[PDB]
This record gives sequence, structure tokens and C-alpha cells, in this order.
Amino acid sequence: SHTVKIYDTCIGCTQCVRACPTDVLEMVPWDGCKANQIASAPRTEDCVGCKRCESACPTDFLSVRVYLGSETTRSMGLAY
Amino acid sequence: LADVNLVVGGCTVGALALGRFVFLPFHRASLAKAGMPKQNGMTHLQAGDARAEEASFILKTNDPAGFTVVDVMAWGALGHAAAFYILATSSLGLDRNPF
Amino acid sequence: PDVGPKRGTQVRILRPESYWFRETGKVVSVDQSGIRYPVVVRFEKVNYAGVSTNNYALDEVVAA
Amino acid sequence: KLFPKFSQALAQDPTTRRIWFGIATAHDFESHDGMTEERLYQKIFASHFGQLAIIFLWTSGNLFHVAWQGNFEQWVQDPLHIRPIAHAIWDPHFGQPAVEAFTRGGASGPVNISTSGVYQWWYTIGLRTNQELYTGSIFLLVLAALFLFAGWLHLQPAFQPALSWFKNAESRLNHHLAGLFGVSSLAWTGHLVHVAIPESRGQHVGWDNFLTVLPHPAGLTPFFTGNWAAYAENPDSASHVFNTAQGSGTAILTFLGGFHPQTQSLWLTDMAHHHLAIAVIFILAGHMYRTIFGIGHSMREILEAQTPPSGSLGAGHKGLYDTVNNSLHFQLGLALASVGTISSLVAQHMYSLPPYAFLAQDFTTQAALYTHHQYIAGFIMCGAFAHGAIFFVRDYDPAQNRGNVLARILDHKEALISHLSWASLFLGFHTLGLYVHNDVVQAFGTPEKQILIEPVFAQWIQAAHGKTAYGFDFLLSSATSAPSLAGQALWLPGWLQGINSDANSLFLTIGPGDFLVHHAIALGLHTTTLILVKGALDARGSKLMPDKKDFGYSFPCDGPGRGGTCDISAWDAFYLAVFWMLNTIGWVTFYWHWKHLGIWQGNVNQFNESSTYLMGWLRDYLWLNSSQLINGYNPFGMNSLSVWAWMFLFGHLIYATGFMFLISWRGYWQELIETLAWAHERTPLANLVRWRDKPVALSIVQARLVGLTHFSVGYVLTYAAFLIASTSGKF
Amino acid sequence: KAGNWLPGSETPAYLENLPASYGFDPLGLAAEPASLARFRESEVFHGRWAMLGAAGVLGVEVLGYGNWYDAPLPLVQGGQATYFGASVPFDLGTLAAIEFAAMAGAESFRGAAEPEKRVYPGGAFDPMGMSKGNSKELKTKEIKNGRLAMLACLGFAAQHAATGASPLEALASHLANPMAVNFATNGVSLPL
Amino acid sequence: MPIADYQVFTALFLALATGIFAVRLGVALYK
Amino acid sequence: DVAGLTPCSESKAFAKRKKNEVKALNKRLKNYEADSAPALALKATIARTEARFDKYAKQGLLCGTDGLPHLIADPGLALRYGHAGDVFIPTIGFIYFAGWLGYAGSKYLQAVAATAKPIEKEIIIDVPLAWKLLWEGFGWPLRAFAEYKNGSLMEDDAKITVSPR
Amino acid sequence: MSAQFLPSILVPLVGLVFPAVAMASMFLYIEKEEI
Ligand code: CLA
Ligand code: CLA
Ligand code: CLA
Ligand code: CLA
Ligand code: CLA
Ligand code: CLA
Ligand code: CLA
Ligand SMILES: CC1=C(/C=C/C(C)=C/C=C/C(C)=C/C=C/C=C(C)/C=C/C=C(C)/C=C/C2=C(C)CCCC2(C)C)C(C)(C)CCC1
Ligand code: SF4
Repeated sequence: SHTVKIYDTCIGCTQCVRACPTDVLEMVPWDGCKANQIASAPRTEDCVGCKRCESACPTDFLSVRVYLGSETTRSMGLAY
Repeated sequence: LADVNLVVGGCTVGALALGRFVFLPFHRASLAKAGMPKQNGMTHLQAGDARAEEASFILKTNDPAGFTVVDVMAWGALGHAAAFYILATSSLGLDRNPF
Repeated sequence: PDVGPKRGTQVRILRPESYWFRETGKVVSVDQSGIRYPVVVRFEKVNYAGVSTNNYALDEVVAA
Repeated sequence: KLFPKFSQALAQDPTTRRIWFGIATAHDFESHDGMTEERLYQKIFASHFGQLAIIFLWTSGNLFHVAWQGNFEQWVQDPLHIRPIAHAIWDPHFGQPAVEAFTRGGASGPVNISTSGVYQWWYTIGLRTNQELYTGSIFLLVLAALFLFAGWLHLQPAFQPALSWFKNAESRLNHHLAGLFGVSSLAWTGHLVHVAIPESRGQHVGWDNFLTVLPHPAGLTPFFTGNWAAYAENPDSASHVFNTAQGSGTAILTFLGGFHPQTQSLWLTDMAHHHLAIAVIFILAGHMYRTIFGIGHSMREILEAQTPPSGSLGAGHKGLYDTVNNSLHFQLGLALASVGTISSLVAQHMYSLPPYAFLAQDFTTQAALYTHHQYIAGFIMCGAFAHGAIFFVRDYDPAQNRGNVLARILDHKEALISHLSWASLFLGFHTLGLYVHNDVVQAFGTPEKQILIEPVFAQWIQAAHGKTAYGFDFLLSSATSAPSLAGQALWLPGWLQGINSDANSLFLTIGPGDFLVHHAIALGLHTTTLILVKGALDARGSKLMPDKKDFGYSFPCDGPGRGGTCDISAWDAFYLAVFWMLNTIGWVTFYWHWKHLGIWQGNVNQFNESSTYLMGWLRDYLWLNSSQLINGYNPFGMNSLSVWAWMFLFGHLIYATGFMFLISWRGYWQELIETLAWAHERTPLANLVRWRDKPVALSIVQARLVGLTHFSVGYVLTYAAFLIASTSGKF
Repeated sequence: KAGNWLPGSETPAYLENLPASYGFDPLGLAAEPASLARFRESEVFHGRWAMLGAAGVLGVEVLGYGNWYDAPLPLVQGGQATYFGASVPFDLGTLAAIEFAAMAGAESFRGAAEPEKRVYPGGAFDPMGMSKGNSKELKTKEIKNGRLAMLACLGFAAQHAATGASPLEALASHLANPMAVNFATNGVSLPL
Repeated sequence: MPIADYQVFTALFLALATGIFAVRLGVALYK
Repeated sequence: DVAGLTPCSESKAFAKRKKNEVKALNKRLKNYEADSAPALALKATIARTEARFDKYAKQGLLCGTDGLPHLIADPGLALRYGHAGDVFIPTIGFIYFAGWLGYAGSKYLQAVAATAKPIEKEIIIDVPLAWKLLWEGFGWPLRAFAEYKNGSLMEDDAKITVSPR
Repeated sequence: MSAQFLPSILVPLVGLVFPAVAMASMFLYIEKEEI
């Protein structure tokens, strides 16, 4: 239950969506960049908070931005 | 150290006359510039502190120059403080002079 | 006609949230399509992520 | 799973975190769900009532225990040859030898010897018997009950005050300056004159006969006739015996200065006159602001006119009134800064100018009181800066505070941080370098190659106060100068007599060792301030995290990206600065303790020669003075200092434990706990018991808090044990 | 302007139309208009008070009635200060009170007036009708004499605080042998 | 003259009453 | 005397310390043939100690209650008492040498910044250029004051990057 | 001192009875599930 947002500085490089290990980020058609694609975070219920997505964004400042918040079993990464 | 009566009475009457005749224009000008205190742009009364409502016995007086009773009390307090400074200091008999 | 700064000129960054705020960089291209940020600027010095190329708009890329 | 009633986010947590964070966020009302400004202010007001009830109950408990289990009546007769008793000990683990070893100050059973100095205070203010202590305890118990009832009363919608009542700052300042400060000290003067002064001269004045005793033989006529000097006619003789009537005198408002020869404390008439002057001044100051009577000041207009021309300050203080008034963390930081600095003031004055009878005579009490108030002040200063950081993260509005001194000081924060960095680097480099140089040249058997700078500036200031030891002959040390001629008939006789005598702590002599230690103190203050100021200013955002205010005051990190962002929040700046505050206050207390331990034994030379190199500190202070402390219990028995030896090792254990949380981080522990969870769900006879909360390792910020709390508690306990056992052992 | 205190130099532009202006403002204390207006009023009033003060300090000594420093001493440690050789039957308390009342009245009337009438109020303060015939020149003379008298009063204070003499006594002492009893010979002004 | 037993008992009883006031205020704050 | 400190050449404790330290070294001597390498080393050490104690007494350093030299860190109160070699003169000497090294480094940075690979000329120093600038750094007071009076020493903050407040 | 028996009763109350009861009540309340 972390709040993942994607801002318009995105250039659609697909790095953030290959980085994510839990499939929270996705590519959708867009038009505000040359690649004509932007990222989106529909499955944000699955966000663990690893910030691998945020560590792969080349834009300055970062386009994918994670805000850790409420903790659930999915967010806390509990196998037991 | 010569008559509490004369010094305190003369000092208080002089201070009253000095705050009614001499310092009153500047006092009123500064009071008009300052005005009632405001929080976030509104007086404490508008914000909801109905105890910050201005006392009614000062808004309208009968002194032709607007000298209210609270002004009288402030100026009399200053006069008594100065008079008792005079008394208590003249009562001492020690060399404070740095010479 | 061509829009924005010329290719190869030096510009001063004016985005307050950028690593190179108030520092100079050379334009390597300006896209003409209609992107929000078409100006592409190259700096000598890298940022914390190790990159040196960034895209800026046109109101925040004062030349010279 | 509904314990955190105030936080729905934490209630739904399926783990043990819900408990931990559910405790640590119980008082942050602004973060609670469904919270309005009105409700916040009302809840805060009631919490303050609860706090005063706690304080009154604590002081009533002290009084009751001294009256019940203490030897106050015995201590009054022989204030110098009796050890004040705190409370009795009832512990069923004690062996017989410990019961033997803890029966001390004449009591029938094992007891604790008080190091709080409350005996001296109550003795000085007029309390002589235990019935008076019991009466005070009962009165304070009732008073705490009354404050509790008021706190409940004002939580009620019939009596709940509106929010605009709380923000009324002019009326609150008027009443706190004139009423809470002025009239309270006026009444303290009334007590001193009516009770403490006559009880200091053998006469008994109590509730029974205070209306039949004249505090002055010509009562109230000099006061109303202006003949005020008649209240300082014959003061206390230099041969006065406290508590008795041997050369007592009739003056009630004297201004002698200096010390009482027997008690080695301030004259009581001096303090009575002090509080009279303070009362008059504070009442006058309390008539400054405007309420509802059409006179006074509007603080907003004062702030709006403190804008210098030429625009050196920018918009001046435009918008500071609303900024302070609206933000409760700004007010809390200001109050904490003031209270902490005043705690340091209390510590620094009460040893050089002891105010209580037969204080300073007792040595463990002096050290205990000084170290206590110094540590309290250090913690309060860290809190003031933490709440400044919280103000910036939470309640700072750039649009309202645009162009005022707050915006201008945020504008050039890099200058501030870089110059604090330079000052701290300089002080550290050079103080360490001089210490190491002295230490090496001493190690090679040539102590004459030592760099021993003389503190000529501090020695010069000491000489300006009348200390005729450095031959400066400057201001008050020149019996011919204007300040000397002015005070030579009022206060200067006693003051100069006290300052020029080496029998007290009033302005100790200082050499090169004092120079080195003061520069160590300067390094500590500057580095602690660097950490705190940097974390307060670099709290709305850095170059590394330009949107930090979007995350709040406390958060773990920002992932391992951009090189790594551990300890990036402002809370982590407070965390890192707590260590430096501990270290700096430790230096201050080490310096004070060694200086005075040399003073009290007459051996000033040990400090004056051994304090210029660090092995002198390690050997002639820590190692030498720890002999009696660590010998409290040993295979040959134990003595009264066994409790302090156990506490010494206990503090060592706590501090060493805190390193575990400080060094190891959440990630080894999570896997370890998770293997343990596999072990428990999976073993016979224990599958019948399952956890209601999923056991998870402590969070990152929580673990930092836990390690820091252990560190601080261990630090405090270890030094307190060493101090008490090293001072009470020798004296 | 007429003058330039540092001949080869450039003067601030806000100091031109003012009477007795020399461009003397190396600290930029008049960079703002309202500040400069207040400073101009204060300079003129200070000049007047210091002319009166310097005239008094010189005229109590040239007339022969003690120096300015020892004039208030007799009022303390005794009483009845002397004027022209006479003796006022007033103590320090009544002197302070009467001065406070009179000065309060006078300077409260002055302070409540218009900006220009706070510094150059002819009216009844120019009985000899001299403000006419272009007072600009007269204002310059007043300002320059005031500057000289202000510097003289500060000189009285400092010379008495350093050598402990009296104005005419210091004058005579310096005149007797200037090359060896100037300010460079006392042990105060020069820390040598 | 040490304080008598009845004084100790009166003090303890009044402390119990004060504790009752305290618990009332505490539950008011929890609300 | 400047603050209750008698000159070490007068202080009895200073001479007593001299005596005791020399006596310790003599006791160490009384174990070797006065012609062996250890004996020569001990004799040289004693000569060095005596020279140091005489040198300190000659220069008029101030000794305290104990026999240890003290220093004065106030210009004026050290210049009118003949003790400017304690802190003021070494202050000048340091400030000069520190400024020399700092100015040499600063000018080397500004000289290699305007090259092809400035990040390369910091890990592989150009020794002739470094040595030339190290020689030019000796006049650093002159050149630095020239650049301050010129305004070319410093940079206006409108061009230095800052954090987002 | 007076009432020598009183500590022997009050100390176990506050160091054993009160802590156990308070901890039991607190652990029941934090797990009350519906307050
Ligand atoms: C005469 C009127 C009056 C008085 C007496 C008080 C008194 C008090 N108010 Mg209050 N208040 C008032 C008017 C008044 N108020 C008005 C008109 C308003 C509306 C504008 C408010 C609004 C208000 C609020 C919102 C709050 C208070 C609070 C408090 C309490 C302050 C906390 C405290 O006890 O520390 C006491 C402080 C001192 C005694 C001064 C200490 C001086 C320094 C720190 C130390 C110096 C002393 C000395 C060196 C120490 C040596 C002693 C040692 C030997 C033991 C206090 C009892 C707070 C509170 O606690 O809630 C109950 C609080 O929240 N007031
Ligand atoms: C607020 C503290 C306080 C209180 C409650 C008292 C109370 C008392 N004093 Mg005392 N006193 C005090 C402070 C105080 N005093 C101080 C600070 C000093 C000087 C250091 C003295 C010196 C003193 C002397 C020398 C004598 C007393 C005496 C007395 C008793 C006779 C009543 C009286 O004085 O005549 C009545 C008072 C008046 C007619 C005028 C007083 C009104 C004043 C000027 C203004 C009141 C405003 C004030 C700020 C209100 C504060 C509120 C506060 C009381 C809660 C009385 C029980 C006399 C006595 O008989 O001993 C038993 C006695 O001779 N006092
Ligand atoms: C008038 C004093 C005062 C007040 C009213 C507040 C009020 C507040 N502070 Mg604060 N603070 C203060 C002083 C004060 N502080 C000081 C002096 C410091 C320096 C240490 C701090 C540092 C500080 C920080 C870093 C933070 C706050 C926060 C807060 C807010 C929430 C508090 C909370 O989370 O509760 C919870 C209370 C606890 C978790 C208690 C923790 C346990 C303590 C620290 C140690 C226990 C060990 C124990 C003593 C050992 C027993 C001894 C024995 C074994 C030997 C709150 C509005 C928080 C905040 O504002 O959120 C942004 C925040 O993060 N404060
Ligand atoms: C003995 C332990 C220790 C020491 C020596 C220091 C020293 C220092 N701390 Mg630190 N600190 C410590 C513990 C320590 N800390 C702990 C436990 C914490 C909690 C985590 C902190 C948290 C902390 C913070 C948050 C900050 C500091 C800062 C600083 C620097 C302050 C500036 C200064 O004083 O300049 C003096 C310099 C010295 C004393 C270093 C000595 C110089 C060396 C020894 C000379 C080199 C000789 C030789 C060539 C060495 C190499 C030989 C080898 C390679 C063979 C300083 C270097 C502040 C800072 O960064 O400064 C701007 C900073 O903000 N500290
Ligand atoms: C004095 C400081 C201290 C202490 C007490 C501990 C203690 C412990 N560490 Mg630790 N550690 C420390 C410092 C310390 N460490 C530091 C500085 C680091 C950084 C390198 C680490 C890094 C570290 C790692 C990586 C690991 C540990 C582990 C452990 C646990 C191993 C289990 C054990 O030892 O058996 C028993 C525990 C004790 C003997 C502790 C003392 C308790 C007393 C003797 C008995 C308890 C009864 C008590 C007194 C009664 C309760 C009182 C009541 C009021 C509650 C243990 C609790 C390991 C672990 O988690 O388990 C395998 C683990 O892998 N530590
Ligand atoms: C020639 C290079 C150079 C220069 C001109 C400066 C200049 C400055 N530094 Mg800096 N610094 C340097 C190198 C340099 N530094 C290096 C290599 C480091 C990494 C250790 C630092 C780390 C550093 C810190 C942490 C701080 C400064 C600060 C400062 C300022 C305060 C002055 C000071 O005492 O700093 C102190 C100097 C040091 C701590 C170390 C100096 C390093 C050596 C001695 C110099 C390097 C010379 C170079 C290797 C030789 C090249 C010669 C050429 C011929 C090849 C100042 C403007 C302070 C500041 O913030 O400004 C107020 C500050 O806190 N510096
Ligand atoms: C808050 C101050 C305070 C403190 C720290 C102590 C501490 C202590 N008391 Mg004591 N007590 C106090 C106030 C205090 N008391 C007051 C005001 C009274 C008057 C009624 C008493 C009457 C009293 C008696 C008769 C006895 C003790 C005893 C003891 C000792 C054992 C504790 C115990 O089991 O007794 C239990 C204590 C009580 C039953 C009543 C104390 C109630 C206080 C006010 C609690 C206040 C709560 C506190 C402020 C907030 C902390 C949070 C907490 C609720 C979790 C212990 C050292 C016993 C002893 O002598 O041991 C040898 C003993 O028999 N006390
Ligand atoms: C962060 C922050 C904050 C906080 C801050 C702080 C905490 C501060 C502080 C600080 C401090 C804590 C300070 C202190 C101070 C003090 C001072 C500065 C002083 C002084 C004094 C003087 C000057 C003196 C004088 C004198 C002398 C010399 C001696 C004798 C007497 C006399 C008086 C004469 C706030 C929120 C607010 C804001 C924002 C953020
Ligand atoms: S190590 Fe811990 S604190 Fe550091 S970046 Fe990784 S998760 Fe954050």
C-alpha cells in the first residue's frame, strides 16, 4: 500500500517497469514524449517499497516516485 | 526623605498633567498606528475570543481630550513609581558616586 | 522555422529542481514535434545518478 | 487489531509493528485521524493539566518520604555531620550483609542517602520539623487533585475554551508576565520575609502565630512613608550562627552580596530583596501588551515595524507574528530553547553562588545537582532544535513568510552550514592537535616542550570582576576605578571578599588546562549545533532529495538509489546530534568534576599539571577515582557503595546493548526472526499456540530510536554511578 | 553642494540640494529618503543643542565659575548649586522633575508638528525676521557652526576623560609647548 | 515525635481519592 | 610578568625541573662505560636537554606556578611585553604558508579546469604545471588582494547552484 | 520509623501485583479488537 506516482517528465524508457520485481509499473500509450509511451502504476497494491523502480529512472529529477505508507502483509513482504 | 505626602502627590499630579496635556498627542498617534492586536489578519474578537472584546467603559469617555480612566491609572502608576523612586533614593545615605 | 535554442550553443539551466540549476550546458538537439521538454542539454559534470544529459523545456533554458 | 484508536493506518497492520508504532505516536495529536485545531488545542490543554498534577504529586512524594522515612529533624541539629536520608529500602533479595551495609544515617533499617539537596533547600526556606513536611505533602496532594479536577473540567463542552481563546497571545503574555511571574515572586518575598528570615534567626513563625509576629520592629510604616531604607538597618553580623539568634539583626531587605560566613551561601535577606525587585520588574513588564482596556501594545504592529530600511533584513519581521502564533512547533521550540538555556544557567550559577544553607559544604550534592541540570539542559536543547526542524517540515508557509528573516535565513543556508563546518573543523583539528602534541612530548619525558596557551581573555575578564590574582588591575580589581568607587558601599565589600577567596567556587583560577577544556567544549557545542542546524534547514529538501517535505519529518531513507540515502531525514539529524550532545555534556561534567575534585582535596596541582594531556585525564581522573567504585562488592564482602558498583556495570551493559541496534540493521534480523517463525509454527506441542500478531523485526527508524535510547540511558547511568560513588566515597 | 571633502571623488546623488552638503557619506547612511529626512532634522537639532552646550562650556570658564565637569558635583555631597555665583534653593530631585516636565512639554509640542516645521519653524522663533532674504545660505552657516560645535563638545568630553584638565587649561598647556604635550604625550590616546 | 498511624492512613486514603480523580481525567483524555 | 607569570629565567620551579630531568638522565648514565655507544647517546641526550633549558630561559618565556613555559595569544598584550614570538609571529608564518599552499592548489584547479579532460588532470597531475604554480604561489597575499580588489576572486551566487530551499 | 509493616505490604503491591494486573489489563485492551 505504498503510493507510487509517475510524473510527466517521464520519457518512456521502460527501465522502471523492467526493474520492478512485483509487477506494479506498466507501459501505457502516451503522447507527451518521443517514445509515445508513459509508465503507470495500476497494481500499486503489490508495491513492496524496494525503490528499484526509482533507482533506474534516468530523468532528473526522478519521474517514478514512491511514497512508503501503510503496511500490510503484501507490503511488508511476509512469507511466514 | 522629606515628606512622603508632598513628593508622591506632586509627582502623581504632575504625571497626570503630563500625560493629559503633553504626551497625549503622541500617545494617541501611536495608539492609532498600533491598534488592537490581530491574529491571522483579524482581531482576537473577530476570531472568537469574546473576552478580547474591548472594555465598554473606555470606548466613550467625557474628557474633552479622550482621557479614559485606564489612562488615568497608567499615568498615576508611573507617577507613583517615580515618586517612590525619589523617596527611597533620598532616604539612603551612601556614597554611590564614582569619583 | 526552427524553435528554441540553436544546436551547439551554451545555455543556463533554470529548473530549480535540477542538479544543474544555474549551470551551463550545450544543446545537442531540440525536438520540433511538440514535446513538453524537447531541449536536450549535455553537461560535462555528472549528477548523483551518473548521467550528464537532460531534457528541458524552452522557458527554463536561457541561452548564453 | 484495534489498539491504535487514533490511527486507522496502523490499526490495520497485521504485524507487531502496530503495537510499537501505536505507542510512539500516542502524543502526536496533529497526526491523529480526524483532528481539528480546536480539538488539538483542547487536548493539549488537558495534557498540560495532567503534567502539572504529575509534578505536584512527585514533589509531594519527595516531601512525604523525607518526613516519613528521612532524618530531617536530626539533620537540622548537625547539618555537617549527618548524611541526609532519602527513603527506606525494602527489598526481599537482600542478604544479611547488605542489610548491615545499608543501615547508615541512624535509621532503624536499610536506607538511601539523599543526593538531591532537598534537605538543604527545605532547611533554608524555613522547614524545621517533620510535621511541616507532612503538612506540605498533604497540601500538595490536595493541590494535585484540584489540578486534575480542573483538567477534567475544561475538557467538557460546557467549559471547553474556544480556539480563538488559546491564540490570544497578548492577554496570555500579560497574565504570565504579571501574574505567573510577578505576583508569584512577590508572594515568595512575602514568605521569605514572614517565615524564612525569622526562622533563620531562631524565632519560630508558623500558621499558628504569623499574624502575631512583626517581620520588622516598625512594620509597614517605613514602607508606606517611603522610609524604605529602614528595612536594611542592621544586617546579619559576620558571626551570625544560622538557625540561632547569635547576632541576628532586624534588617529584612539587605543588599550585602557575597556569602554567609558559616553556611557559605547567599544571605537570605539578599534573596528576599532579590525577589522583591524581580516582582516589581515583572509586574511592570506584565503591563506591556494590549488586552481589552484600550492601552498597551499590539505585538503584530511591533513585529511589522522592525523592518530596517535599505532592506538588509528584507521584509523584516513581516509575517512572523502569524508564523509563531499559528505553529505550535515554533512555540514549542522557542520554549524549549529558553528552558534549556535557563537550565544551563541554573547549573552554572548554583555551584559558584550556592543559595542554600550547608550546600557546597556537601560535595556529592553539588556534583549531582550540576550534572543533573547540565544533562537536562543538553537534552532540552536537542529537543528545541528537533522541534525547529519539525516546524520547517510541517508548519512553514513560504507564501506568508516571503521575504522575512525566516525566508532570508533559508535562502543562504549553505553559508551557515559551511561556516559551522569550518568552525567545528578548526576547533577539532586544533584542540586535538594540541592535546596530542602535549601527550607525545610528555610521553618522551620532556614535559617542558608543551604548548600551554594561557587563557588571557578569560583571566582578563576574571580580573575585571575584582580578582586581584593576574595583576590586570582593570575594572573592579582597581579600588580606584569608577565601578569600584560606585559599589564600594553597597555590594562590593562582600563580593570582593568572596571572589578573592579560594575557599569557594566563585571564579576559580584558570590555567592552560582550562583553555584546552574550554576549546573542547567549543568544539562540542559547534558540532552539535552544526548537526542540528543542518538537519533543521536541510529538512524541506536537499540536492539529493529535493522533495523531502513530501515525506514528513521521520522516514527511513529513499532506497539505495542515487548512491544510497541512509539517515537522510531530519529525524536522523536529531538522532546523530543526540550523540554529540551526550559527548559534549560529558566533557562539561568531566571538566567540572575534576576541577572541583582537585579543589575539595586542596590538591589543585593534580589538575593544574595533569590536565594538559589526555593520559592525565585517563589515569589521574578515570582510573584513579574508580578504585573505590569498582571495589563496592568483591570476594571479601561489600559496603554501601555496592549499589553504585552494580549500577556502574548495569549502565555499561545497557550502552553495550545499544550498540547492537546501532550497528546491526534490519535485514539480518528479519531473516533470523523468520527462520524462528518457521521453527515455532513447525514444532509439536507448540503448534497449539499461535501468534495473534505476525512477529516482524523492528522498523528502521524504530531501531535507531531504540539504540539511541539504550545509548543515552547507559551513558547517564554509568556517569551517575561513577560521580556519586567517586564523590561520596571520598567525602 | 559646494565642497567635496575628497576633492577627486564622486559623491552620492541624494546629497546635492541639501544646504551645507559636501557629499560626506562614506557609509551610505542616507541611501533611503525617509532615513535621510530624519537624519537631516536630527543633524540640525544636534547642531543647535551642541552650539548651546559648547557656548556654555566655554562661557562658564571664560567668565570664571569653574569648569563644566565640576558644575554638578556641588549639588551632590551638599546642595544648592551656584549660578552666576548665586545659589538656587533646589535639590537634584526637583531639578530633575522640573526639567523633565518642561522638556517633555517643549519637545512634545515640537515633535507633533509638521516635518519641515520640526526643524525650521520660523513663526515666533524668528522674531528678528532673518529667515527672509534667502535662508539657504543662513542654513549652511548654521549647519557648519553646528558641526564645529558638535565636534568641540565631543572634544571637551574626550580631552577631559584623557588628561583630566579643563578646556582653557588644556588650550594653554598645548599652546605653551605644542611639540611635546599634544594628545600623543598622554598615556591614554596613544597606547605606546 | 514521629507521625502517628492514623495520619499515615488518612494520607493513604486521600491518595486513593486523588487516584480516582486521576483515572477520571485519564479516561476523559482517552476519549 | 604579564599575568602573574614570572620569567622562567627567574622561576625556581623551572630550574628545579631542569635539575630533576638532568639528574634522571645522569642516573641512567651510571650503568655504562662512558665511551660506549649507549653512553655517548646518553651524553648527547643530556647535552640536548641542557641546551633546551638554557635556550628557553634566554628567550624569556613565562613560567607559571609550575615550571612550564606559557604563551600569550593577544596582540598588544604581547607586543608591549616582548612576547610576540609566542603566537602572533607564528600566526603570520602559518597564515602565509597555508595561504601559499591553498593558492597554489586553487590556481592549479583553475588552470586545469579549462582543458580537454579536467577530470583526468586531477588523478594524473601535470608536474611541471603544478611546480610552476607552486612557485607562483609565494606572492599569494599580493595576488589574492589584487583579485579581491578586482572582484575576480569570488563568484556571484546567481551562478552557484543551490538546493531547493 | 512508623508503620514498619506498611512497606512490606505496599512494595509487593506495586512491584508485583500492580505490574501483573496492569500488564494483563493492557494486553487485554490492546487486543480487545473492538473498543
Ligand atoms: C494570573 C493569570 C494566570 C496564571 C497565574 C496562569 C498560570 C498558568 N497557566 Mg495560564 N493563561 C492565562 C492566565 C494565567 N495562567 C490566560 C489569561 C490565558 C489565556 C490567554 C492562559 C492560557 C494558558 C494556556 C493555554 C496554558 C496555560 C498554562 C498555565 C500554567 C503554566 C505551566 C506551569 O505551571 O509552569 C509554571 C511556570 C512558572 C512557575 C515560571 C517559571 C519561571 C522559570 C521557568 C524558572 C524561574 C523560577 C526559579 C528560578 C525556579 C526555582 C524554584 C525551585 C527551587 C523549585 C500555569 C499554572 C499552561 C498549562 O499548564 O495548562 C494548565 C497552558 O497550557 N495558560
Ligand atoms: C503577596 C505576599 C504578601 C502577603 C500575602 C502578605 C501579607 C501580610 N503582611 Mg507582608 N510583605 C510582603 C508580602 C506579603 N505580605 C513583602 C513582599 C514585604 C516586603 C519585603 C512584606 C513586608 C511586611 C511587613 C513589614 C509587614 C507585613 C505584614 C503583613 C500582614 C498584615 C497585613 C498587611 O500587610 O496590612 C495591610 C496591607 C495594606 C493596608 C496595603 C497593601 C496593599 C498593597 C500595597 C497592594 C496590593 C496589591 C498586591 C500586588 C496584591 C497581590 C495579590 C496577592 C496578595 C495574592 C499580612 C498577613 C505586617 C504584619 O503585621 O506582619 C504580620 C507587617 O508589619 N508584610
Ligand atoms: C515540552 C517538551 C516536549 C514536548 C511537548 C514534545 C512533544 C512532541 N514531540 Mg518532542 N522532543 C523533546 C521535547 C518535547 N517534545 C526533546 C527535549 C527532544 C530531544 C530528545 C525531543 C525530540 C523529538 C523527536 C525526534 C520527535 C519528537 C516528536 C514529538 C511529537 C510527538 C511525540 C511522540 O511521538 O510521542 C512518543 C513518545 C515516545 C516514543 C517516548 C520514547 C521513550 C523515551 C524517549 C525513552 C524511554 C527510555 C526510558 C527513559 C528508560 C527508563 C530508565 C530506566 C530503565 C533506567 C510531540 C508533539 C516526534 C514528532 O514530532 O514527530 C514528527 C518526533 O519524531 N520529539
Ligand atoms: C573519537 C571519535 C570521533 C571523532 C574523532 C570524530 C571527529 C569528527 N566528527 Mg564525529 N561522530 C562520532 C565520533 C567521532 N567524530 C560518533 C560516534 C558520531 C555518531 C555517529 C559522530 C557523528 C558526527 C556527525 C554527524 C558529524 C561529525 C563531525 C566530525 C568532524 C568535526 C570537525 C572536527 O572536529 O574537525 C577535527 C578533525 C579531526 C579530529 C580528525 C583528526 C585528524 C586526523 C587524525 C589527522 C590525520 C593523520 C593521519 C594522516 C591519518 C591517516 C593515517 C593512516 C591513513 C595511516 C570531526 C572530524 C561533523 C563533520 O562532519 O564535520 C564537518 C558532523 O557533522 N561526527
Ligand atoms: C552488551 C551488548 C550486547 C548484548 C547483551 C547482546 C546480546 C545478544 N546478541 Mg548482540 N551485538 C552487539 C552487542 C550485544 N549483543 C553488538 C555491538 C553487535 C554489533 C556487531 C551485535 C551483533 C549481533 C548479531 C549479528 C547477533 C547478535 C546476537 C545476540 C543475541 C544472542 C543470544 C545470546 O547471547 O544469548 C542470551 C542473551 C543474553 C545473555 C543477553 C543478556 C540477558 C541476561 C544475561 C539474561 C536475561 C534475563 C533478564 C536479566 C531478566 C529480565 C528482566 C526483566 C525486567 C525483563 C543476544 C541477545 C545474535 C542473535 O540474534 O541470536 C543468535 C546475532 O546473530 N548480536
Ligand atoms: C588546494 C585545494 C583546496 C583549497 C584551496 C581549499 C579551500 C577551502 N576549503 Mg577545502 N578541501 C580540500 C582542498 C582544498 N580546499 C580537499 C582535498 C578536501 C578533502 C579532504 C577538502 C575538504 C574540505 C572541507 C570538509 C572543508 C573545506 C573547507 C575549505 C574552505 C575553508 C578553508 C580551510 O581551512 O579548509 C580546510 C582544508 C582542509 C580540511 C584540507 C586541505 C587539503 C590539503 C591540505 C590541500 C590540498 C592541496 C592539493 C592536494 C595540492 C595541489 C597543489 C598543486 C601544485 C597540484 C576553503 C575555501 C571548509 C569549508 O567548508 O569552508 C568554509 C570545510 O569544511 N575543505
Ligand atoms: C510520584 C512520586 C513518588 C514516587 C516516585 C514514589 C516512590 C516510592 N514509594 Mg511513594 N508515595 C508518594 C509518591 C511517590 N512515591 C506519595 C505522594 C505518597 C503519599 C500517599 C506516597 C506514599 C508511599 C507509601 C506509604 C509507601 C511508598 C513507597 C514507595 C517506594 C516503593 C513503591 C511502592 O511500592 O509504593 C507504592 C506507592 C503508592 C501506593 C502510592 C504512590 C502513588 C504515586 C503518587 C504514584 C504517582 C504516579 C506517577 C507520578 C506516574 C508514573 C506513571 C505510572 C502510573 C506508570 C518507592 C521508592 C513504599 C515504601 O516506602 O517502600 C519502601 C511505601 O510503603 N509511598
Ligand atoms: C532550528 C529552528 C528553530 C529553533 C532555534 C533555536 C533553538 C535557536 C536558539 C538559540 C539559543 C539558545 C540562543 C541563545 C542565546 C543567548 C544570547 C545570544 C545571549 C546573550 C547575552 C548577552 C549579549 C550578554 C550581555 C551581558 C554580558 C556580556 C554579561 C553581563 C550581563 C550582560 C547582559 C550585560 C526555530 C523554530 C526557533 C526557528 C526555525 C528552526
Ligand atoms: S541500507 Fe537501509 S537505510 Fe540505507 S538505503 Fe538501504 S534500506 Fe535505506
